[PDB]
Amino acid sequence: DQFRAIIESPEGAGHVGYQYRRNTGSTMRMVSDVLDERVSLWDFHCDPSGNVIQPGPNVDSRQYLQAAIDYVSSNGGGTITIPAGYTWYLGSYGVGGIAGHSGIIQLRSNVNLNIEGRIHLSPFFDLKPFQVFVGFDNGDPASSGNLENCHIYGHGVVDFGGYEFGASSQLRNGVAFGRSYNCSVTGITFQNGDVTWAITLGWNGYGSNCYVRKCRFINLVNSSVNADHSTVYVNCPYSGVESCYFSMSSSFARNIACSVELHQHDTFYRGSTVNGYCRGAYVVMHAAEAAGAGSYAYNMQVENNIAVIYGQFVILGSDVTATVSGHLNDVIVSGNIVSIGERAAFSAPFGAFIDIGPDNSGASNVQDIQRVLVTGNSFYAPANITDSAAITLRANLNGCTFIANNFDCRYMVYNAPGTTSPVVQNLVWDKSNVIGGTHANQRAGQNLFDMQFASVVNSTIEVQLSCEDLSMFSCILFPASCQLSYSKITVDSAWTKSMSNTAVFEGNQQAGANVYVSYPATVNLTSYNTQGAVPFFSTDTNYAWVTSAYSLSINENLDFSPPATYTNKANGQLVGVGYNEIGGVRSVSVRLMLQRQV
Amino acid sequence: DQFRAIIESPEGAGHVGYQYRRNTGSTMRMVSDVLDERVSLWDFHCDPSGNVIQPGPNVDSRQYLQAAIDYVSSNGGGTITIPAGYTWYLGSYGVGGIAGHSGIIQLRSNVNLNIEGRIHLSPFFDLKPFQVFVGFDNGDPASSGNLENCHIYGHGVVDFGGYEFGASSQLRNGVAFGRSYNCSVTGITFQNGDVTWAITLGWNGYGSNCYVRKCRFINLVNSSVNADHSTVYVNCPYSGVESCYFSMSSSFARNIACSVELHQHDTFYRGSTVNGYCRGAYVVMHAAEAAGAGSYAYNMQVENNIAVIYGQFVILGSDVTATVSGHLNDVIVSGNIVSIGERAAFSAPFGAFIDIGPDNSGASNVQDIQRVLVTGNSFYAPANITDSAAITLRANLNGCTFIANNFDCRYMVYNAPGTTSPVVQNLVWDKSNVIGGTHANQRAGQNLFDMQFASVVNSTIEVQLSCEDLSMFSCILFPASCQLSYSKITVDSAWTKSMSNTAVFEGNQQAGANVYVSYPATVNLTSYNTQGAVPFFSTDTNYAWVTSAYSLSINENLDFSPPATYTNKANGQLVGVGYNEIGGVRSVSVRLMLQRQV
Amino acid sequence: DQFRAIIESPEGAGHVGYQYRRNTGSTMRMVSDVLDERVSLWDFHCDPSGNVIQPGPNVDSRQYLQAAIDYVSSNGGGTITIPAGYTWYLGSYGVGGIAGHSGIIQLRSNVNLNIEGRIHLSPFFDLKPFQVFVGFDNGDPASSGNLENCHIYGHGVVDFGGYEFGASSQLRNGVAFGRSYNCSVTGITFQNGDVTWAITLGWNGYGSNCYVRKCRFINLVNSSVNADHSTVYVNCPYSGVESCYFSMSSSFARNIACSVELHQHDTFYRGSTVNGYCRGAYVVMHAAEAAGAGSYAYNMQVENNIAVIYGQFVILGSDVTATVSGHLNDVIVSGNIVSIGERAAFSAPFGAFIDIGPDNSGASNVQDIQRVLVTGNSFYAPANITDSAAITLRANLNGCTFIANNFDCRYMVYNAPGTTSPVVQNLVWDKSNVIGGTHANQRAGQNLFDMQFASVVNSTIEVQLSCEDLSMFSCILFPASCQLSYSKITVDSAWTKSMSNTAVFEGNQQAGANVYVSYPATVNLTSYNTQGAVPFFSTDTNYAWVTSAYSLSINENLDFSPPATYTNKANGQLVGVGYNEIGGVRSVSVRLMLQRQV
Ligand SMILES: CC(=O)N[C@@H]1[C@@H](O[C@H]2O[C@H](CO)[C@H](O[C@H]3O[C@H](CO[C@@H]4O[C@@H](C)[C@H](O)[C@@H](O)[C@H]4O)[C@@H](O)[C@H](O)[C@H]3O)[C@H](O[C@@H]3O[C@H](CO)[C@@H](O)[C@H](O)[C@H]3NC(C)=O)[C@H]2O)[C@H](O)[C@@H](CO[C@H]2O[C@H](CO)[C@@H](O)[C@H](O)[C@H]2O)O[C@H]1O
Ligand SMILES: CC(=O)N[C@@H]1[C@@H](O[C@H]2O[C@H](CO)[C@H](O[C@H]3O[C@H](CO[C@@H]4O[C@@H](C)[C@H](O)[C@@H](O)[C@H]4O)[C@@H](O)[C@H](O)[C@H]3O)[C@H](O[C@@H]3O[C@H](CO)[C@@H](O)[C@H](O)[C@H]3NC(C)=O)[C@H]2O)[C@H](O)[C@@H](CO[C@H]2O[C@H](CO)[C@@H](O)[C@H](O)[C@H]2O)O[C@H]1O
Ligand SMILES: CC(=O)N[C@@H]1[C@@H](O[C@H]2O[C@H](CO)[C@H](O[C@H]3O[C@H](CO[C@@H]4O[C@@H](C)[C@H](O)[C@@H](O)[C@H]4O)[C@@H](O)[C@H](O)[C@H]3O)[C@H](O[C@@H]3O[C@H](CO)[C@@H](O)[C@H](O)[C@H]3NC(C)=O)[C@H]2O)[C@H](O)[C@@H](CO[C@H]2O[C@H](CO)[C@@H](O)[C@H](O)[C@H]2O)O[C@H]1O
Ligand SMILES: [Ca+2]
Ligand SMILES: [Ca+2]
Ligand SMILES: [Ca+2]
Ligand SMILES: [Cl-]
Ligand SMILES: [Cl-]
Ligand SMILES: [Cl-]
Ligand SMILES: [K+]
Ligand SMILES: [K+]
Ligand SMILES: [K+]
Repeated sequence: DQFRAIIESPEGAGHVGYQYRRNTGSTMRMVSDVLDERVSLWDFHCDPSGNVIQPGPNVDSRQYLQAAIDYVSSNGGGTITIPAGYTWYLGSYGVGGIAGHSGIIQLRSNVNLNIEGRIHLSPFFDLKPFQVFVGFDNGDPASSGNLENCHIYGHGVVDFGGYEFGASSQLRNGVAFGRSYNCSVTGITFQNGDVTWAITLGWNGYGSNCYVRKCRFINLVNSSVNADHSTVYVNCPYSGVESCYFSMSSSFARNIACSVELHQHDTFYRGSTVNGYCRGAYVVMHAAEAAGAGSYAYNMQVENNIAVIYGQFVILGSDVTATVSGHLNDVIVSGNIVSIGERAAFSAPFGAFIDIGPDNSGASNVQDIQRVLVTGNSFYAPANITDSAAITLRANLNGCTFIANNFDCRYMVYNAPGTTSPVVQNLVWDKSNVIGGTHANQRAGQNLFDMQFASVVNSTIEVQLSCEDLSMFSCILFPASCQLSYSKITVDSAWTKSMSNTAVFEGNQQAGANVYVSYPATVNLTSYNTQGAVPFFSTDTNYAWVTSAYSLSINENLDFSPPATYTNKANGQLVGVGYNEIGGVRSVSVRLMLQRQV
Repeated sequence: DQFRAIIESPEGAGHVGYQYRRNTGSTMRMVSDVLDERVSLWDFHCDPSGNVIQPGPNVDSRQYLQAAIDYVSSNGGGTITIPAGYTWYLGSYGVGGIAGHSGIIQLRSNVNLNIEGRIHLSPFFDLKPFQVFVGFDNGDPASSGNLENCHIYGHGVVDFGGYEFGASSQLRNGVAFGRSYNCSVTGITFQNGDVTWAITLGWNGYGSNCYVRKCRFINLVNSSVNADHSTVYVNCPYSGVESCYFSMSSSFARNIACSVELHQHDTFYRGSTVNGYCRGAYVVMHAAEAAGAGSYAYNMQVENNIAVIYGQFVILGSDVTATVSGHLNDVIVSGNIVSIGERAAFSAPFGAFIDIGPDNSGASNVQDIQRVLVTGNSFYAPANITDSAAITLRANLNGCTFIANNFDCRYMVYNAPGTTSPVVQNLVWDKSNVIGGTHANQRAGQNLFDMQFASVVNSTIEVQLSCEDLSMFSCILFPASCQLSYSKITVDSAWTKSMSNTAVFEGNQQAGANVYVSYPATVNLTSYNTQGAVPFFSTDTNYAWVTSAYSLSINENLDFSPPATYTNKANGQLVGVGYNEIGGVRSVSVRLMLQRQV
Repeated sequence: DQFRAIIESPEGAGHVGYQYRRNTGSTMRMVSDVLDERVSLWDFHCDPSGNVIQPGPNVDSRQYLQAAIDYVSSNGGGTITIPAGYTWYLGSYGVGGIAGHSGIIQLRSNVNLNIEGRIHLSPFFDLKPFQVFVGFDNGDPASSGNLENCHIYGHGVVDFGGYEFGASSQLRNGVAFGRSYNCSVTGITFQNGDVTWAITLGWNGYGSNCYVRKCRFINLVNSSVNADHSTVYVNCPYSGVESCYFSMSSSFARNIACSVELHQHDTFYRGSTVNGYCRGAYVVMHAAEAAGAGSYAYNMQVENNIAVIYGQFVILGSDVTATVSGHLNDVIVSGNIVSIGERAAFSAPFGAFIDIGPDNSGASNVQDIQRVLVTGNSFYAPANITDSAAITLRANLNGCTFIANNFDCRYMVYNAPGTTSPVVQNLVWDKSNVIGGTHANQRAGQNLFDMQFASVVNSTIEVQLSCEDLSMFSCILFPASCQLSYSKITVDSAWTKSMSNTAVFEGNQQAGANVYVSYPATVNLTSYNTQGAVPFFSTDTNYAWVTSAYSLSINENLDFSPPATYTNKANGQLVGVGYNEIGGVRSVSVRLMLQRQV
C-alpha cells in the first residue's frame, strides 16, 4: 500500500482534504494547513530523529522552546502554546546575545507565548544567576536591537525552583523584555524563588507600551544572600502595572523587597494588592537611565493600591551623573490604603507613606522633585511603631502637596536629627489632612511635625488635630538650625487647650517678616486700676511678633472682663482693652490664639 | 480494505502523520495528537455507544459536561470549550459532594471552562433551589477540599431560565467556587433569574486570589418570594470585583438586591456600574465567617463605581458570636458617583451613601468599625426624597472620616429618633465636604445634621453651606439625651445670616470643658450712657460658655459703634467695649459669631 | 484507488475518525468535525474554484472576509481569526446597508473577529471616505437593526494606510458598531491614518454595554484637510473606554484632536494615557442625540487618566434642538494628572483643565450643566503659557464643584472679556484647592480669578495662595458688568501682605446684603487725642460694607496701641478702640483683614 505509507508518514495530513463545514464556498484545504494555524511546544519537543520527548524533571526543555520561538519568528510570528497539564523544566543557559544577561530563553519580536502549563527551573540553576526570558539580542544592551510585539499570557506558572542566590552580586529575573515596544505579561503566576526582579520593562528609557496585568508574584525572596528586590521594574515610558497581586512570606522580604519601580515618564502602578514587602513603589528619575526617554520622569501615577508593608509605601527621588541631571515632577499618589504590618519599633526600615530618599551614595543635595500630589489616601501604623511617618523628608525637596488624606501614625512630617539637612521648598500640608489618634499618648518627648531641615521656604503646614494627644512635646517644632521664610504655619485650637507647647520655634523663626503663623498659648495678663475701659498687659515680653490675639477662655468673674482681643507693643508685651465695672488691678491667666499676619 | 476500516474508525486520526509546516526540525506527530491539544463539550456529548447527541431544550447536557470535567481533571487539567452557536441545557441535579449545595455541575481544580455559547436551565429547576457550578467537594463545606486554578471565561451566557423561587428559604447561585484559590470569572453574562447570588468566592475566609472581571449581571431578581440577593459575595481575602455591569428591572430588586459584598480582608469592588438595585455594597466582618482569614476585615476598597440605587450605597458593619468578635477597619470609599433613582419618599429602604447597619438581629452595640475614609465621592437624591442621607449612623461607630465629598441629599448625618442610640467615636466631617442645595426649602422641621445618638466623643463636624436653606430648623441639633464631649462643632456663617437656629444643643452640651464650638446667633445688646469708650452687655444671660464673639453685622449709626468683639461674664452675659462719640444708652440687635475655645 | 480519491478530496477529513485521547467514553467524531470547531479567514480566502489566494498588497481581501462573516452569522455565530504572520489588505467598498456609511466590512451579530494579524487599507482609499467595520445594516441609522454580541480582539493591527483626507466634509472611521449592544474592542492597535474617529459606540443613545479596552491609537491625524477628530465617540449608555493609549505626532492633532467623547449616561473614561492631542474628553449631552437614552447625560466618569495635551482636558456642554433640551449632571472628574505640553502662548486652543464650552453655533445660553465634581486632579502648564486656566467658564453654568485639586497654571477661573457673558450658579471653589507658583511673577495686569460673567449667584470662591505672586493685579476681580449675589468670596492673608489689591469689586458688589466676603487691605487710621482708651478712625470712607476688621500688622510703638479689631460707621469709616498710654493724636497705616458677614 503506497497510499498507506504516505498517509501514515509526516506528510499524511497534507493528503487529507478539508473544507469548512462542507461549505461549497469555502477553501479546499488539507488537514495539515488547518493544524498549521496553531503551534505548541509539542511541535518542537522532539529528538533529532523527530520522536517526541516527554517533559519532566529529568529533561531540559530549553533548546526545544528556543527552536519553536526561532522557527515562528522566521515565519513572521504567531503564538506558541506551552501546554496545560505538564511541567516543562529548564536546565541550561542559552547562547549568543542573551549570554550577557544569564539568559535561558531568547524572546523574539512578534512571537507570543501562551503559557497554560508550568515552567520550572531545574537544580542546574541552584546558586547561579539567571534571567529566564530575555528580549535583548546582544550582551551589551546599548548594542541590542528592539523586541516588539511580544506578549506572554495565560493561566500558567513560572516557578523559580526555590533556589537561594549563590552570591549577593548575582542577578535573577523572570522576564527581561529588553528594549521593548508593545510587550506585555498577563495572567501569569511567578512563584517560589530568590530573585532580583520578576519582570523588567524597557532599558534606560528605550521602549514603550509595556504592561503587566493580572499577574501574581508569590514568595520571590527567600534568603539573606539576596541583595535587593523589586518585583517589576518599569524602565520605559508609556508603560505600567495594573491589577496585580504581590505576596512575600520571608523575613528578608520585609527588609529588602519592593513591589514596583517606576523609572520613566508616563508610567503607572494601579489597582494592585501587596502583602509582606518592605516597600510599595519607587518613583524615581535616575540620571544614569536617561538615554532613551530624556532626563525627566513626569506623569507618574500610583493609584488605588492596597498594601501591608514594613517600610515605605512610595519613595521619591532623583539624582545626577557627570553629564545628566534627573528631574521628577507631575506625580500623583491617590486612592491607596496602606498600613505598616504589626512589628516592633525599629525592626524594619523606617515606616513611611512617602519617603524623600537620598541617592544610592547617600547624597541629599542632588534631588529635583516637585509638583507631587498626594491625595485621598489612608495610612495606618500600630501604636507601638515609633518609626512611622506620613512623610520622612530626608533629602532636598522642591515641592510636594498633601490634600485630603487620613494619616494615622507616629509622625506627620519627620527627618531624624543629626542626619541629613534637607532644603525644603513648596511643601504643602493642607488643613484637610486628618490626623488620627492611634498614637495619642505615645508621643512623650516627640514633635508631631519635626522639622529637622536646613531650611523651609514657600511651605504651608496647617495642623488640625481630631483628638487630644497631651503626651506630645509639640504639634510642630523647628530647631534653631532650620531657617524658615515665606511660609504659613497654623495650629487649629481644637483639642489643644491643655498643651503647654503647640508650635515651637527654637530660633524664634516665627518673627520673620514673611512668616504667617497662628497657634494657641497661655498668657498671663495684668490690668491697670482704672474703672471703666481699662488696659490689660502681658507679664512676659515674648510677643513682639504677634499682630493680633484673641481669647480662647471664658471669664469667670462678674466685676470685670479681660479684653476679647489684643495687639502688641514695641517691647514685646501684648495689650488689649477690657472693662472694669468696679476699679481694681486684675490679674488673669488666659488661653489665647496668637496670630501673626493671619 | 483493512486500512479503510482503520482510517474510518475512531483510531483513524492516530494513523495520519503530521509535521508542523513540513518543518524537518519539527516533531513527527499524528493528527489525533494535535487535535488532543484542545477539548470541547462535543468530545463528551454522546450516547453510551459514542454517537453525538445534539444539544437542545429536550436534552440534559449535565452528565456530558460533568464527564468532560472529570476526564480533564484526571489528566492534570486544561480548558474545556462550551461551543458558540448552541444553547446547552441543564436539567438535573449532580451527585456526591455537591448534593449538599443543590449543585448541578461540580468544578474541579485546574479545569477551566471557556464558555462561548449559552448555558440555560430547563424547567426541571422551576420553583427549586440550584447552584449551577459548585467547587465544594463535600456537602459540609468544613469537610470540603479546595478548588484551585479554576477559571471560567469567554463571551457566553449563563441563563437561569426566568424561574421564580419556590420558597424564600431556598438558595440559588450561579458559581460557588467553594474553598477557592486562584479562581475567576471573566467576560460572562449571567441573566434572567430569581437567585440569591450569581457568584460566591471563598467560604468563611478560606480561599485567595478570586476575581470577577468584565461580567454582566442582568435581571437576576424577579419575584416577591426571593428573600434576599447579593450578586457577588466575596468571602475570601485577596479577592474582588472589577469592571462589571449590574442591572435589575424588577420592583423587588429595588428593595432586596445588593450588587457586591466584601466579607474578608484585602478585598475590593472597583470600576463597576450598577442600575436598579437597592444597595451597592456591604463591607462587613461577620464573626461567624472568621474561620479562614481571622476576625478582622481590613484593607477594604470601594472605588470608582457608578450607581443608581434605591437604598444604601455602602453598608458597614461587624458583629459577634459566642466565641469571636468581628472587627472592620482600614476601609476606603472613593471616586464613586451615586444617586438615589427617582422614587417617592419612604417607598424603598432609607436612602444613604454610607449606612452603619445594626446586626442581623438588630443589635446596635456589637460593632467595631473604625479607620474608614470616605473621600472624593458624589451623592445625589432628588428633592422629594426625604429619606436620603450622606450617612445613616444607626449602630455603634468607632470611627469614620469624610473629606472632600459632594453630598446633595436631605440629611448629612441622620439617625431616626426613638430607634437605636449609637455610641459614636471619631466621626470626622471635614469642612471640605460640599453640601448641595437640591433639598433647600424642603427641610421644614428638620435638622441637617440630626445627632440622634447616645453619645459623641472625639468627633468633628465642620458645617459649610453653599447656598441658603432657610426652611431647616437647624444646621445641627443634639438632643438632650446625646452626651457630647471632646469634640469640635463649627458652623461657617456663609448663607446663615437669616437663620434663628444654626446649632442647637438641647441639653446645653456646648458648655462642656472639652467642647470646641463656633456658630452664628443674633444677640441684643445695650450699652451704658458713658461718652467715649463704653461697655455693651447682652440682654440675655445664655452665654456663660462663650469665650469670644465677633460682629457679623454692619453699624448703620454715626454717633456710636458697638464692640467689634466680645467676651463673657460670670452671669452668662456677653460684654464688649464700643465707642460713644456722643453719650447715651444704645440698644442694638446684632448678628454675632459665637466662639468657644476656637 | 476509490478511497484515495475520497481521502484526498475536500470530503477526506470527514472520513477520518477521531476520539479524544483515545477515551472510550468520548464521542466518535470525524477530523472535519473537530477542525470545524474553529474558523479563520483562510477558510474563505479562495477563488471561485476553491483554491486559496495568498493575501498581499495586490489582493483585495474584502469579499473573502465578508463571506466568512456572512457564513458564520448564518450558523448562529462564533469567532473568525484573522491569522498572524500576514497582512490582509482591503481595497474596495462593501454593498447594501453599509454603503450609506462608506463601509468596507459589515459586522454581524454574534460574530467576533480575533484579529491576530494586520489589516491594511490599499491606495484605492486614498483621498476617499471610509468606515472599515460597520455594524449598521441600513444606510439610514434610524432604519437600522441592532448589532449584538460582537467583539473584536487580539494582538493585531488596523492600519489606515497613511492616506490624507480628500475633503474636510468626508468622514473616516475604524469601527462603527452602530446600534450596538454588548460589543467591544480589546487589545487592537489602530494606526497610521487621517480619520474622524477610530471607534464609535452606539447611535444617538441606542446601544448598551460597549467597551474599548487595552487598545492603542497611534498617529490618526496627519493633514490640514482633516476637519475634526475624536478617537473614541461613546454614543450609547453603560459604555466606556478603559486602559487605552492614545498618541499623535502631527501639528494638526494639537489643534483638532480629542481622545474620547462621552455623549450618553453611565459612561466612563478611565485609566488611559494621552500624548500629542488637543483635548482629553468632551462630556456632553447633545439634544440632537437624545433619541435612544433620553435627554440627560448623567453618571459620567473621567478618572485616573494621564495626559499631555495642548488645549482643554475636559470640555463640558449641553444644548437644545427645536423639540429637546439636553441636560448634563452627575459628573465626576478625579485622579487625573494632566499638563499642557511645551508650546508658545496662544499657539493652540486656550489651555484649560475644565472648559464650559458654548454650543456648535457659539450659543452660551442653551446649557444646563450642574452637579459636577472635580476633585483630586493635578494640572500643570509651563510659565510662559498665558492661555492656561483651571477652568475656562465660557457658557452658562448651573453648577460645578472643585475640591482638593492642585492647579498650577496662569488663571484659576477665566473667561475672556468682550466675548460671552455667562450666567453662573453654584460654582464652588473650596479652600482645599492648592494654587501653584509656576506662573508667579508672570501675571502683570492679570487677575488670578477673572470673573468675566453676566452674573454669579450661590457661588463660593475661597482663594488660598501657597507662595507670593506680587505681579498679579488681583487675586479675584469682578467687573462692574458682573452681578454678584448670595455668594462667599474669601482671600486668605498668607503671602498677600504686599498686595495693593487682593479682591476687586469694580461695581462695589461686595456691598450686597447676601454677599459674604473677607480679604486683606491696607488702611490708614488716625486717633483722637484722649489719654487712655481712645478711638481710631479710618481716613477713607470706603468701608460701609465691613462688619468687622482685624489687625494683620505688628505695633512698633511703645506709648500707644491701635485697635486689634474694628467695626464701621454709617459714613463708611472704620472705627475701633485702642489705647493711649500717653495722650496724643496717633496716625498709622496698618494691614487689616476686612470681613463682611464672616
Ligand atoms: C533590585 C532593584 O531594582 N533595586 C533598586 C535600585 O536599582 C539599582 O540597583 C539594582 C540592584 O539589583 C539594579 O543594579 C544591578 O543591575 C544593574 C543592571 O544589570 C546590567 O544590565 C542588565 C541590562 C543586564 O541584563 C545585566 O547582566 C547587567 O549587565 C547593574 O548594572 C548593576 O551593577 C547591578 O547592581 C538597578 O540597575 C537597573 O536594572 C534595570 C532592570 O534590570 C535596568 O533596566 C537598568 O539599566 C539598570 N540601571 C542601572 C543604572 O544599572 C540599579 O538601578 C534603585 O537604584 C533604587 C532606587 O532608589 C535609590 O535611588 C533613589 C533615586 O536617587 C533614591 O530616592 C532612594 O532613596 C535610593 O534608595 O531602588 C532599588 O529598589
Ligand atoms: C443574600 C445575601 O448575601 N445576604 C446578605 C446576608 O448574608 C446572610 O444571609 C444570606 C441569605 O441568603 C446568606 O445565608 C443563607 O445561606 C447560608 C449559607 O448556605 C449554606 O452554606 C453554603 C456553603 C451551602 O452551599 C448551602 O447549601 C447552605 O448549607 C445559610 O447558612 C443560611 O441559613 C441562609 O440564610 C449568608 O450566608 C453566607 O453565604 C455565603 C455565600 O454563600 C457563604 O460563603 C457563607 O458561609 C454564609 N455565611 C453564613 C454565616 O451562613 C448570610 O451571611 C448578610 O448577613 C447581610 C450583611 O448585612 C447585616 O449584617 C451586617 C453586619 O452585622 C450589618 O451591618 C447590616 O446592617 C445587616 O443588614 O447582607 C445581606 O445582603
Ligand atoms: C469628530 C467629532 O467627534 N467631533 C465632535 C463634534 O461631533 C459633531 O461633529 C462631528 C464631526 O465629524 C460628527 O458630525 C459629522 O458626522 C455626523 C454623523 O454621520 C452621519 O451618521 C453616521 C451614522 C453615518 O455613518 C455617516 O455617513 C453620516 O450619515 C454627520 O451627521 C454630520 O453632518 C458630520 O459633520 C458628530 O456627529 C455624530 O457622530 C457620531 C459618531 O459617528 C454619531 O453616533 C452621531 O449620530 C452623530 N451626531 C450628530 C448630531 O450628527 C457631531 O456630533 C461634537 O459636536 C463636539 C462637541 O463639542 C461642541 O458641543 C458641546 C455641547 O454643546 C460644547 O460644549 C462644545 O463647546 C462644542 O465644541 O465635539 C467634537 O469633538
Ligand atoms: Ca551583564
Ligand atoms: Ca446545604
Ligand atoms: Ca451617510
Ligand atoms: Cl520671612
Ligand atoms: Cl467635654
Ligand atoms: Cl446679595
Ligand atoms: K545577569
Ligand atoms: K443550597
Ligand atoms: K460616511
